[PDB]
Amino acid sequence: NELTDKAGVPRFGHTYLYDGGTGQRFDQAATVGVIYMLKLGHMVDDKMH
Amino acid sequence: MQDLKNTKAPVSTATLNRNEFDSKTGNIYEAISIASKRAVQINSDIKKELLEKLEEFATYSDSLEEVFENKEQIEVSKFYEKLPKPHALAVQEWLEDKIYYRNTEKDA
Amino acid sequence: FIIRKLIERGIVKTVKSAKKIIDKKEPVVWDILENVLKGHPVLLNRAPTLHRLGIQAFQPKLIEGKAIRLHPLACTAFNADFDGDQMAVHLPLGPEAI
Amino acid sequence: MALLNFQKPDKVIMIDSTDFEGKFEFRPLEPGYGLTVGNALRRVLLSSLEGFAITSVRIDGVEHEFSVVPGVVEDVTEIILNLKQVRFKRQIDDVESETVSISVSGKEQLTAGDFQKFISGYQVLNPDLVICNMGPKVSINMEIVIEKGRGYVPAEENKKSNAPLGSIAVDSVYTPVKNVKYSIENYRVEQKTDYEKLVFEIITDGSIHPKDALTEAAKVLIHHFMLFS
Amino acid sequence: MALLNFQKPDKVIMIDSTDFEGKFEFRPLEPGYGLTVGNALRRVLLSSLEGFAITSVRIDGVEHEFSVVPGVVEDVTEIILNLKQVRFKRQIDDVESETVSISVSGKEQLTAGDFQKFISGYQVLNPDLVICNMGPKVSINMEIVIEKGRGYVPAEENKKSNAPLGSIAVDSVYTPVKNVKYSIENYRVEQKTDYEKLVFEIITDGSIHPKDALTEAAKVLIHHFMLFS
Amino acid sequence: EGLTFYSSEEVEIAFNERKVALNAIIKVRTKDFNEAGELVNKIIETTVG
Ligand SMILES: [Mg+2]
Repeated sequence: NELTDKAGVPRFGHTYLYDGGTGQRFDQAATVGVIYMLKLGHMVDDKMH
Repeated sequence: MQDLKNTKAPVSTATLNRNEFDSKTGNIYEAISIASKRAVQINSDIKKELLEKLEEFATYSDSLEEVFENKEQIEVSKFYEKLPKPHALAVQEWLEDKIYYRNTEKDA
Repeated sequence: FIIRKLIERGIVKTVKSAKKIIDKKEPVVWDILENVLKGHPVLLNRAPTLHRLGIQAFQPKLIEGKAIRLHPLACTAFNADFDGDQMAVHLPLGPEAI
Repeated sequence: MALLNFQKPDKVIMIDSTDFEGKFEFRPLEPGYGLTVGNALRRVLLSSLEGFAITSVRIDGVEHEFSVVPGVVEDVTEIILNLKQVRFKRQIDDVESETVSISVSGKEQLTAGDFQKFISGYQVLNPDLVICNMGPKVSINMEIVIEKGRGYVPAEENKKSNAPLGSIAVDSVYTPVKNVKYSIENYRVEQKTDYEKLVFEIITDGSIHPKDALTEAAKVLIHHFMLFS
Repeated sequence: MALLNFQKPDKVIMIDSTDFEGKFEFRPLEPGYGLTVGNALRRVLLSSLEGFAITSVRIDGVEHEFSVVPGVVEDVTEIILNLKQVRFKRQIDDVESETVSISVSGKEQLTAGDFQKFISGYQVLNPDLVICNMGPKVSINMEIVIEKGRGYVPAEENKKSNAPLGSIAVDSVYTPVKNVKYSIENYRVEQKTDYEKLVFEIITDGSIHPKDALTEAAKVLIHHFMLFS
Repeated sequence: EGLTFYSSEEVEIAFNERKVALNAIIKVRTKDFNEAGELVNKIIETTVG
């Protein structure tokens, strides 16, 4: 919480987002931030037959 | 011959009412079998008509090329392709009471 | 089926040339396949097939990519989620099967 | 000349068109443009259009919208509800407000077409709309007020402090458009299936044709975006 | 002819603008129109604006992108990923494609500005971008091709069948707009405080000025909305 | 909240005009079964959604 306050981030990442297609603000705030994602070896190029 | 140009059969797969399909026979499996036999007959007739039409528009080319371009033949083939599938036509006939069926074992 | 439509259209006189055209993924192949898909459902199966709903018939549509698109309402019947699951595609051939 | 690589539609296709509903097609569209065009046109069609509607009605013998008129099947709440459905198209230009006091007797059914004889500047678009069912011996007297406005305005904003006693404020549906809906379907162009097709549904009250409303929406958007030149 | 009372803006006002950032205003606007205009412009800006980027690269002595140039710290893959980041602004009109032969030697660092002495029709907007770190005795001879496009074209589509041996196709990110942010504030015109004011903040890569980007997005929107006439 | 509507048409008009909330308690007139099992019009308290 202290770090987000220092960074100018809403607490718990709860911020109001906007739809990219219509531009209307969503009715409720959404949890936004940075997550670390991995790419696994179960890739579609090896599984389609 | 069926008027393939003005047929009411759906072009793609559609959610049909099972109760209407099996109302006449009381058994969906018997109706499906009758519809498939009529579909085989319809497919044979359609293939014969398409073959006759293509033979009418067939052009004799002596070129050894692997690819040929006959615009009229392509147009006729496209018109036949856009028609509903034979089984869809058979289902439409079955719904409209245009199929005659008889069980030989039951009438023997 | 695409081969049949190629010979009917007169583009190719032999099955070999039709196969060559199909392998090259020409736009005419997609134009024919769009019509061929209509009225010819495929069967989707996920192992294990615990009940008969484990095999269902769907009307295919051409899409981009290499993944099969499933309707969300069939997931409960198939017990299929989108965390890496795979499904087998079976193609009926005869009019009785269709 | 640089727009060669951008695929754009050639026309807007009209599938089915009545005086109240219309169906439009827009194809082929670059990915994401269907949503943009549909949302812009929907917002403009909803927010912008003007119209005329009943604002206030007074009946003999009624003091509030929770009483009963002697001799009619419908109560005053249902009477106001049916009055909300009356559609007006202006006949004489510049006529922005008209107060019509009617008197109809000898009928078992009062329709919106009965108002037409006593209204001068407006034409009722739904004369077959039933307002109240009454016995043959019942005579009703109304005074209805027709005004120009935009969109949907409930009674609280239509209330005027100088209205005559016994008048009841009426929610007015001024907008000629009843509903705008659009859906976007994937459209195939040659090898690519990511192209988009936009279909449009507009339901009007008969004052304006749906194609005319679509044309007005497009004109308004063009006028707004032209200022960025 | 019913468009009398719709208050339309007179112009678009530029508060502050550089070659990379621009702030714009749009007022007065009817309620709800600010969102329509802003969202349409944002989508068109982030989607359809043209730009310039590199399509092919050929490093001498390198036959595939999974090799290494002697004396260079970065592999050919990192060189390709850095080359993808170079930005170009057109200097000579009607120049759609250019082939650039680059020969750099005697330097400890190959920057994008070193390409400028060989490029004639385009200008490098980020000359400080480092392509690779080399030794002082390393001579780099590379050939790059700059073309015009929209959005993103993968390296698979950029592969030319008549390209010379050793040519490596690269992903091209043609988009010139980095960020579009818009805000809607209320505006008071005389007695009405419900009118809307639109604020636009556009960040570009320098290839297209923010005002020109707005003008081109508006041009696309007009071209799409004329079809509903 | 509390508004009365002649049918779902006016409810849709109000919702599209943003003159009524999605979760607002409203009154509308539409078809519903009576105690005899027949389809009649009556004013029923409901929600726009
Ligand atoms: Mg799973």
